[PDB]
This record gives sequence, structure tokens and C-alpha cells, in this order.
Amino acid sequence: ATSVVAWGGNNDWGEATVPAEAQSGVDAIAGGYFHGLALKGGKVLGWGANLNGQLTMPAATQSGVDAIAAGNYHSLALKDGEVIAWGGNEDGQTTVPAEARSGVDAIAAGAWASYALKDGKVIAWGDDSDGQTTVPAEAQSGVTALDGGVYTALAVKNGGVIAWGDNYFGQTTVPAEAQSGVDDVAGGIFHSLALKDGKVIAWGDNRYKQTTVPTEALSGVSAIASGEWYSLALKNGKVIAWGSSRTAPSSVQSGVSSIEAGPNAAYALKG
Amino acid sequence: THKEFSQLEKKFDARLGVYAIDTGTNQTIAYRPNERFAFASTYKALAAGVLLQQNSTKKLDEVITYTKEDLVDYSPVTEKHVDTGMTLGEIAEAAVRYSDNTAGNILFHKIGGPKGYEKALRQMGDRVTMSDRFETELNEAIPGDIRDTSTAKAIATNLKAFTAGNALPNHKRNILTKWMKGNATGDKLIRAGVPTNWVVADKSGAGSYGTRNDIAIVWPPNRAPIIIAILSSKDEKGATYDNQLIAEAAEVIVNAFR
Repeated sequence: ATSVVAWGGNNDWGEATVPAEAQSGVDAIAGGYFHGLALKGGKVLGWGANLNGQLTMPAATQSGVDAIAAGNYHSLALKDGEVIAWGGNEDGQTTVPAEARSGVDAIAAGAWASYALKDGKVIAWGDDSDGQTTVPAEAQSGVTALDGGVYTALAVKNGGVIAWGDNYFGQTTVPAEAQSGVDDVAGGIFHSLALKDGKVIAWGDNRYKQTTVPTEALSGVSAIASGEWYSLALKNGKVIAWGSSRTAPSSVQSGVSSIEAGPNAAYALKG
Repeated sequence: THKEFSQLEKKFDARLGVYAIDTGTNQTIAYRPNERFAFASTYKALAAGVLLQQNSTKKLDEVITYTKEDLVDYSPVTEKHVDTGMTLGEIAEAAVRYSDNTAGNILFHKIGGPKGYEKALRQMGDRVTMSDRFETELNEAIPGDIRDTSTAKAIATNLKAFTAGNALPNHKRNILTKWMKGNATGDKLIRAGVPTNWVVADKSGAGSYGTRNDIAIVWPPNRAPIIIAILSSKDEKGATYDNQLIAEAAEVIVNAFR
């Protein structure tokens, strides 16, 4: 990635201050509450406040890593089909079950939870106070995408959204429209997103305009991401932002190749 | 010197307010000391002080419950203990340590809302601070808007009263300063601008229009504490702050008090 842009939120822990080593040649970024991670040439880099050991990188993360994710207190990496986890573990979110130590195709982190996708089966561990780590039987096969929220989790199966966990603001009540043709999902604290053939679909809380999807994001969108109280969409290399008064600065109006939303800080990778 | 502060403003394209008190000599340092800035999260340390004024230490052990309905953003701690609750003292601690907004709101409520907070400050002789809104909208920082604002001099004076003055008895002062010590949100600000052998108890602030503040009581090894308030803001609503402004303003203060 020619460059990296981080913006939004108070940046109280430096989670949005990207260090020089992670300025370019970055393949992916993962945002946690107090930290950020970048994947560069197979190596996991990180910055922010190491309050829980989430920035204390396991030797295995030094090379050959395929993907990263981050929760409130913890970090996740995917390497040779094995999920690697470190940082805070009071809810068991870094205790990787044997089932997720091989054959894993994708990972995602919730605030206090960790998720793996293995041959179409969602595997979940960590906090289950709001039922977020009890995987619905439906999400145990044919799953193609997934994400963790704060009190929720989401998956895509046969192009239909599956959602579980807290439903206080209706954020796990899946609209008819998102039950077929969906490519991806993203969970906020009280809202959820789906991407259906370039059209962003949003449901749940709207007290902070979270589900007030801008017209521009109703077609031609290639990627979505969600922070806690805001959302991002990538469209022909331009970032669209909404919810909680979030905007996209001029630096991300073009040439953006991927997006990542930490709970507060947004990140854009530029080609 | 004032020349140094002035240069910092230009270097960082920002407006800067400073007031500092060496309690060892009663000497002070000031720069735009009576100009208004949005106080942002810096009120949390003072409101915690008010909480301590109005409640026994035993009261801090009481459990406060709240639901998902009650949460605002920037609440990493409270969002975790939603439903099963936290002690009053844990709430105050969360506000001060993690700048937790929902905790800040609960703190506000416990001392009678923004206007109860203002009233307690009025009672301490502070007629400058205007507290009007809860989180997170108190961080709006519209230029010329007096809501949720104060000055470096007023804030610093309040902080001195609480942490090195008579607004709290010693045991309660100690609880407040403990809450303010050792927090990561402080690492790039006052703490970054003073020698590493100094002790820093601070409370940071960040808001719109590039508002970036830090207030602290700090102890040089062989000295009485120095009270510091440093506030800053910028022209653009969406401006990005630079922590180095605050850290360098703090070095200037250290040097002046050498």
C-alpha cells in the first residue's frame, strides 16, 4: 500500500497514529480499541497502548501471516490455517480451541470474542454474555463470510445474512432484502451492515444516523466496514462515511484500495 | 517564556492556552490564561473531585446499574459492564482512566448534571466554567460557543484546589490523584514533555475543531507539585491535533520553573 490514512475518534491511545514502518507496503490493517495492527510482507506490526499484551507479538507472527483481526483487548492472526491469539483473555477470547488450529479460511474479532471460518463452519470463542459466541446451527455450514460486533456476530450463508447475539436495537433482526444475494457483512455496536451486489444495506439503531445509508452507497460499492457507531463504504476507490457525524476527508476521496474500521478510528489503505 | 509559547502556536497552526502554578514558590506561568476553550474530557477529573466532595468513601462501593439504552460512544469500560453494573468508584475511575464517556455521564448525573457540576464549581469561586451538555455532544467546540468551556486559569485553579488544596481532605485527594496516575491517555501530552523521573497525574482532553487539552498535577523528585493546565484548538472543525504541541508547551513550563 503506497500509503495509509487513519482518521476519526479521539485517538486517545494513539490507535490512529500509524508509525512509519507501517506507512507503505501494508497489505491489511486491523483496528482494536487501544491498538492497531498492520500486516506487512507476512509480518504483524502494531501500535498504540499495550495495556493487555495485545502488542506483545508472538514469534509466529513475525512472518508468513495471511490475515489479522483485533478486538477490544486482543489480537488475532491467521497463519497456515491456524488461528493465533494474544492479549487480554479474561473472557477466554485468546484461548484458541483445537478445532481452529488448522484448516481455518478466515477470522474475525468481536469486542471480547474471536471467530474462525473453517470449511464453511463458524467457530466462536470468548465472551458469551449476550449469546455472541453461541453459533446458530445455520452458521455451522455453508458460511462464506463473517464478522464480530460488540455484543453480536454476523455471517453470510447461501447469500443470506445470519445474525446472533444482542438485539436491543434490532441489530440482529435481518431484513428481507439481506436474505439473498449478500456478499459481505459488518457489525457495529447497535447496527449491522450487509453488502448486496454493490448496495449497502443497514439495520438496527439509527439514533446516531448509523443506518442512514448515503445515496452514493446504494450501488457500485466494492467493500464495507463498521466501527462501533459509524460505518464505511469503498466505491471506485473513494471512501464513503456515515453515522456519528463521521466524514471522509479529502485524503481518502480517491485511490483507496481497502478500508478497515476500528471501534473509533477508521483506516484506509491506498494503492 | 511567552516567546516560546507564541512560536509553538505558529509551529502547530493552533491557538494555545496555558496556566501553571509551582506550589513550592507560588510562582505562576500564563499564556492566554483567560481565553475560552472547550474543556472536553478534562472535566472528568474535576467532576470526580466534586463527586468525592459530596460523598463518603463508603459510598463509592455502591453498585450502579445501567442498560444498553444508556451507552454513548467512547465507552470501552462501561460497555463491557453493561447490565451487571459497576461501583460508583469504578465509574469515576473509568471516566478518569479511560476517558469513558458513559462513565462521564453517570458522574454528571451523580452530581446533578452539567449544571450541578457548574454549581459546585461556582461554590468554589469559579465563575468562568460553563457546563451545559452531557457526552458526547459537549465536545462540539464551535468557535465562539461558550457552552462547555473554560479557561486554562480557571481549570488549573480548580485542579489545584482538588489535588493540592483544601477542596478535598487528604485521603480523598489521594484517591483522586491515584485515579489520575499511570494512564495511557496521558502518555503523549504533559508526561511526554517532562523529565522521566517526574511523576505525572493527568487528565487528557480531545474534541472537535482540533481541541486537544491536558491538565495535571506533577511532582519533580525533590519538590512540591506543579499544577498545569494546557488547552489548545484549531480553525477547522475537522482539524487533526498534534500531541507535540502539548508536550512541547510542557517542556517550556519545566524550563521556566527550573
